[PDB]
Amino acid sequence: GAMGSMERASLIQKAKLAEQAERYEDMAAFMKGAVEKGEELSCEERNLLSVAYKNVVGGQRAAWRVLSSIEQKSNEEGSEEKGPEVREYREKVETELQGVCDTVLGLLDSHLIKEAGDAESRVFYLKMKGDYYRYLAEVATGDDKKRIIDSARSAYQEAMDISKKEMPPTNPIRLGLALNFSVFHYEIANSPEEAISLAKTTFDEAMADLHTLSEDSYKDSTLIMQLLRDNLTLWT
Amino acid sequence: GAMGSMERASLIQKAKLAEQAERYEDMAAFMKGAVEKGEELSCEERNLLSVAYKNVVGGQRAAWRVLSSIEQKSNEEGSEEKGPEVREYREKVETELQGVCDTVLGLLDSHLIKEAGDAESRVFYLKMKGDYYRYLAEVATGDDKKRIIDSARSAYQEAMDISKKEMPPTNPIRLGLALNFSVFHYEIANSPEEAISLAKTTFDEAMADLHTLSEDSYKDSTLIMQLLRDNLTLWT
Amino acid sequence: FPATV
Amino acid sequence: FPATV
Ligand SMILES: *CC(=O)NCC1CCN(C(=O)C2(Nc3ccc(Cl)cc3)CCC(F)(F)CC2)CC1
Ligand SMILES: *CC(=O)NCC1CCN(C(=O)C2(Nc3ccc(Cl)cc3)CCC(F)(F)CC2)CC1
Ligand SMILES: [Mg+2]
Ligand SMILES: [Mg+2]
Ligand SMILES: [Mg+2]
Ligand SMILES: [Mg+2]
Ligand SMILES: [Mg+2]
Ligand SMILES: [Mg+2]
Repeated sequence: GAMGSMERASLIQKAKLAEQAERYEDMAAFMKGAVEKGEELSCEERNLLSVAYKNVVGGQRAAWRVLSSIEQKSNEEGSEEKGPEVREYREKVETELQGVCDTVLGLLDSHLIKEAGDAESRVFYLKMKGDYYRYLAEVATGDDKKRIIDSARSAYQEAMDISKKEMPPTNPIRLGLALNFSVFHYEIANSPEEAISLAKTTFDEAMADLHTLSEDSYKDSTLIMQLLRDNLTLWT
Repeated sequence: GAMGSMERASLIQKAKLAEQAERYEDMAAFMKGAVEKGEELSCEERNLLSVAYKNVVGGQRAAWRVLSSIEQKSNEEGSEEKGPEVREYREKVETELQGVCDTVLGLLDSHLIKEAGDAESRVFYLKMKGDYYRYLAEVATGDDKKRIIDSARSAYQEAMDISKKEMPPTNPIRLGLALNFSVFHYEIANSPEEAISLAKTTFDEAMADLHTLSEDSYKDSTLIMQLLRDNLTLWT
Repeated sequence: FPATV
Repeated sequence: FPATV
């Protein structure tokens, strides 16, 4: 890999610079290089990895949605035939998105998850696995769509099981996992009731544990609680 | 080139889709492919070309400025030595920026400018030539910095000479050229008085010609006049 | 679109 | 930074 000659510490330093410059593709490439050094990632380093790829795939998803909407409109009654270009370009963006997802899943499988023994790291990585299978599911239309959905579900479920055993209900990783798994239920699994139940129960159990927290931990937990409430407001 | 197999019309269609998706790198690659078909560009197509590369280089310039500021801070008294990484990454971004500028300049030289006989096309391309030499000048520090600055100046000057002979003072291309050449004087040529004189004279001569315009042309001209006024307010 | 982190 | 088009 092109980052094989760069020191681990230099890759991490450069990922931080890339973030400051809003160069998320570079950030992701640096962090991929850092992961491929083979050492486990610290919390801060896991955050850099996640932020980089979230931003890259987030932009690809937004572009894919724009293109998919144009494509759908082209297939409506009375829409003039404009040739294969819209489908081709949506496919191009889709293929690039799938590539990024496969890259992230590959880092998780080789070998981040297997080396992650602490609850905070293992839950974080399993959440990411669920997230990137979810992005694959968003664009899946073929023989494997069910298996992709199930891969997302399974990763999220293992993360949920660990989180509930090992982390307090206010822990931001537990909260963020539940937020995203709830979205999975609503948007991917056609299970809005499960989505709403998960968001509500997670919010309420967190509320009950806030009293244990410092001011700074309270701030972290309540920010994600508000995202849960925002989704509940959207869905009810 | 990778776009050699795609129809000209398909490249243009896809550039428009890429713009809607805010995929400016793709937009630029499509438009490069379209230029390389060898036919002259329509007005709309010239706009697609310019928008694509403006957005790509604009992002690179913003990133370069972030990195350059961090680098400058690192070279201040009392700043801790952090190794070569900041310089290396600024250099990486810089080299990519220079590459994009060289690509645009190459399209202009082979063979857009030479085939452009109408004032509106020739001025537009010469303005672009000035702009991309200006971006090169922003990052230049070596033996050729003076020649790069002079290349920008010469391109802008030829564009100004044609524009003044051939276009009315409200023409948006004439206005945009003058706006940018004024910025060149202020930011690159260390000539703030020339910058201010150009902006003021351009504004005032446009003001005097607005009476000739339709409502829609008035809207176009006055938008760029306001940019001239904004710069004058910044500089005075 | 709903919130995720 | 100043306006350009
Ligand atoms: C190493 C580690 O424990 N990381 C968990 C942090 C990540 C940052 N954080 C947050 O509350 C925000 N992001 C986030 C990301 C992933 C997960 Cl699982 C939870 C939370 C920070 C940015 C944001 F946009 F505000 C969302 C929350 C604290 C926990
Ligand atoms: C083919 C042609 O004649 N193009 C000139 C148009 C370009 C769009 N335009 C504008 O007023 C804006 N952009 C612009 C770009 C380059 C030049 Cl030389 C002048 C103007 C449209 C976008 C904006 F951001 F609002 C700036 C002006 C009309 C003339
Ligand atoms: Mg080493
Ligand atoms: Mg496909
Ligand atoms: Mg349950
Ligand atoms: Mg053809
Ligand atoms: Mg250099
Ligand atoms: Mg003069």
